[PDB]
Amino acid sequence: PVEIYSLLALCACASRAFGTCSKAFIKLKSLETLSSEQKQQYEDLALEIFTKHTSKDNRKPELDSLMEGGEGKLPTCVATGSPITEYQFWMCSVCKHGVLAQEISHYSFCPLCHSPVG
Amino acid sequence: QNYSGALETVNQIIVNFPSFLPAFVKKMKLQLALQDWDQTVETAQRLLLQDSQNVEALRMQALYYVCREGDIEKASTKLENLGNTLDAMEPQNAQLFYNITLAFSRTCGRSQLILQKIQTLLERAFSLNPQQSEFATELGYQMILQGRVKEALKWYKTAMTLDETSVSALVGFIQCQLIEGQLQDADQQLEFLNEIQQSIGKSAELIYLHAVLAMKKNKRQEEVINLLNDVLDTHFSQLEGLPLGIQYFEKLNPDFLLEIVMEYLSFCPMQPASPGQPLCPLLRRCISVLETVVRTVPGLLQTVFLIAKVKYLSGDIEAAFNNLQHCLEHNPSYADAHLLLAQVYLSQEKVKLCSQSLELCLSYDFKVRDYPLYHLIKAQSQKKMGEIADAIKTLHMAMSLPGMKRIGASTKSKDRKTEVDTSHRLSIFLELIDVHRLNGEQHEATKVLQDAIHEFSGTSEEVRVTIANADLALAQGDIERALSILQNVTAEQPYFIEAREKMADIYLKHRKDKMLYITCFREIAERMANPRSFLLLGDAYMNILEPEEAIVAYEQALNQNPKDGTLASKMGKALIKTHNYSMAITYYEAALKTGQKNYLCYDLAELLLKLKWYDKAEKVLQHALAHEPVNELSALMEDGRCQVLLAKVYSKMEKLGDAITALQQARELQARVLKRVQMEQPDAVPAQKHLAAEICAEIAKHSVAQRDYEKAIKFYREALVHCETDNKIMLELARLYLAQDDPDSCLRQCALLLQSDQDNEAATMMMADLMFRKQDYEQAVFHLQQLLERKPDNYMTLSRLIDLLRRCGKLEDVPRFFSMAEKRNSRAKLEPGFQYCKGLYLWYTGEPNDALRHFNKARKDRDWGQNALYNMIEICLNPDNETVGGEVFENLDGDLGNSTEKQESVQLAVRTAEKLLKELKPQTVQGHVQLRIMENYC
Repeated sequence: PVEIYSLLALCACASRAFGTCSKAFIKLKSLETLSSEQKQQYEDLALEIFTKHTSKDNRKPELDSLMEGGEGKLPTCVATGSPITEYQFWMCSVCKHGVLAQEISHYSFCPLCHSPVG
Repeated sequence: QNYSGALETVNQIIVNFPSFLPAFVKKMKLQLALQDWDQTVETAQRLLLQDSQNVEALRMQALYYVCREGDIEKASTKLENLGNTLDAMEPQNAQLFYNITLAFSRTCGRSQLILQKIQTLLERAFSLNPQQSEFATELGYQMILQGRVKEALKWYKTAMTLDETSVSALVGFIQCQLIEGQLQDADQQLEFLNEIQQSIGKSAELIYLHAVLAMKKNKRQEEVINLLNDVLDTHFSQLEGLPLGIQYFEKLNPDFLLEIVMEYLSFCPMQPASPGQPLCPLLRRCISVLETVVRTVPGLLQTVFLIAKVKYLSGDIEAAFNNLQHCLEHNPSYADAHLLLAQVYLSQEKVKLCSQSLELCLSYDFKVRDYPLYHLIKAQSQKKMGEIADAIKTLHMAMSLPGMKRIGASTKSKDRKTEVDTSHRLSIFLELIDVHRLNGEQHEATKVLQDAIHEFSGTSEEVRVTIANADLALAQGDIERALSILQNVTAEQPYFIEAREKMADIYLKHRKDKMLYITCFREIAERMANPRSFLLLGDAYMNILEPEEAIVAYEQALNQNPKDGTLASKMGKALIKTHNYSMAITYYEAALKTGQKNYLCYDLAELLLKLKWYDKAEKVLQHALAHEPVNELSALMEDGRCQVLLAKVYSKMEKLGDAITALQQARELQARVLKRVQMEQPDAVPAQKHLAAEICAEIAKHSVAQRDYEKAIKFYREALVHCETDNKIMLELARLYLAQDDPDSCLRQCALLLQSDQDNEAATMMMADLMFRKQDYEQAVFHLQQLLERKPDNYMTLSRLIDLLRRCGKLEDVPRFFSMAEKRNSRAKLEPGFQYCKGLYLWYTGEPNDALRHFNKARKDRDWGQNALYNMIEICLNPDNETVGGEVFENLDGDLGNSTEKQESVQLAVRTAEKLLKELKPQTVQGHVQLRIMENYC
């Protein structure tokens, strides 16, 4: 979780999604593998961001609308890391992941498995 | 009510007439009515020093040990001496023996050695009058209290044959029948007494035996609770208008009230949750009952153990601990205080101290083995230690006791009998199911679960058995068996909150579905809106990372239970995580204005401090200290911590003299804490000594900042006199023995610190510097080399060793220690402390450009980069390392030194060393001075 929520907190902060950054910092500080020192260091950075801007989203991601799972999930495109909104779309004959019909045109080999595209 | 004017006139009486006994007996009886057991003992003793045969003062001393101290040895020896004065004064007066035995039996707290002395006094009354049924009834009662139900039955049956009209005997016989499970006889005989009751007037005892029969028949809990409410409300109606004389103890019947409390506690929670849960009015009745027994006879220590237990079950674990410490300083051998102290330590996850308090409990009383709650708490401790097989043994030892199962004639259990709490009986079954489950004995867990389903059938606690079936189903992988059981708990049923939390948790774990989790939690909010369910809903939303709905949940709680500081602090956390700082601040201010717990001053202060509003924190903590200081042991320690915290803030205000005055005021309060803690709470002594040490350490720090290093040595010596072996205090007095030129006492504190922890880097490096000052350079090197062989990635020890090797002229030894860091940590090369250590090396080998390159890679780091920057400035000022203006060599080098190429490139390095100095942000006046000096070197 350290790598995930560090990278998420970083991208959320750079995006000015400081509430999504706050989510990632709460998730980080909860980790039982961390020392009180590390928990405090993450809190110091979170409070620095929160005091200098806010602990709320100035710009909002909305992907949690899938990640709550109740409505189910759209397949995440292996070319872009975003959900496929297309009704029907390309899928890799090897790994069977979907790709957006525009974005797959950029590749000779599947972005996930590096098998030739087909 | 002019007690000071009365005391002055009484002192004038005792001065004019030192022998005049009536004044002292009146003063003693008044002091008991004033609850002043200390001066009641002084007056009883001063009276006994003038009239050693005074039956009332001997009775008052025997009562003191039964009714404040709970001291079995002092109580039994004062009862012996009281009896010997009856042998001296009217030995034939069987009524006086009987009166004494009623008072001491109704107050005894079920102590065997007190009850044996009382029984011999009542047996002497019975040998003087064998015809007296009532003497045989109170022998019957004292045999219930000793667990000798067979002898109680003989003494009540003989009281009935001595007087068939002794309803006292029949009530006691029915109580024996109910303990024996002879329910059909108890029922018929209670109906017979309910017809006769109109000739007697209403008795709380007959309503209580109806409540006990209703409980044993498994009747609805609200009906049993309503009967117990009528028992209390009828019982108190007898006591109206009475003075606090010894007769009040017989009429109050402490022993009977504590049984009533223990079955209210069968319907109460089993967990130390904070206030705001629909069960809590039952604990509120328990507080009122126990408070009457504390107004009168608290040394029936089972009373104050039950107040500590009720405080614990209402979430005040500090008040529970203080009340237990108080019990243990009235009698250190008091086993039940150690039994609840095991539940205090169990709730704190202090499993070792839970086991030690269980072993203390047993060491003081082996008859603790006769209670199922003992075996449950030892099984809980064993289970948390992983001693699963021994937890099976102790739970079987629990189930061996009488009343732990529904059983007929010819019982396998044959020990002395007890009135087992249905919530304990449940818990011992449920934890045997869990301990078999943890042992892999799924069939035995399922078999004992079917026995629990049979045992607790038709009770509210049966829903906890269905939730335990769902828990066993999850361990068995029957997730749909768990969910279907939990779904079969609905809005009209008890325990629906835990059932829906379990449904939520299952859907998040196994189906990965946050919406099924959230809809289960919104079902909790819709069906069972209360402050605890709304608090738990808040915490659920925090685990889900949705703090806005968590704050709605904490609002839905806190508008209903504004007294809960734990909820106000959890509210504060979520509001801080959501930039609602004014709401957090104003909730903490409202909690402080309503006088709530110790840490709320720290929550508000550390918030305002992290928001850099150090002045607001200063004014808040001063306002939190604007009262006249309260003399309660809690309030003294609270104000001591508020003063310490105000001194921590005054440090950032530069108000260091006020910080010393606040710390001395904390030291004054902390001395008043220690001088009570040593007499009423001795288990807190190391923590309270450490807080006194830390106060003295901070006084010493402020005196260092005032350049009074002699006060710094003094107040760190005081910090050692409080705590000789605190790592920071040892290190700081070592620093001051160093700073005031005592390298030997510095080496003593280093050696002691290294003996207490060998891996203390500061002590090793300080000792190595002292070896270097003593010219033991080989030891200085070797101790840093040993520390690097323990800790290869240590840029402080490495950079210290590099300068030792520079000053020795042995730079060739260094590369080993870079390789050791690289071998441990392949990323060490990327770290600013490695880059600083490497930059230092190249400046000494002779490569100023490579030194600059490696310093530059470190230069922004808060320690290593700050120290790298100074060495970049050294090179940028003076890259040839010359005597600036030295005539032996600045008259030379002219073929380069007269060139614009050397001049302009060097002067650019000078004029940009000013920019490296603009990167050296100072944090001290010494930092500003050294910065200003090096700008002036540019």
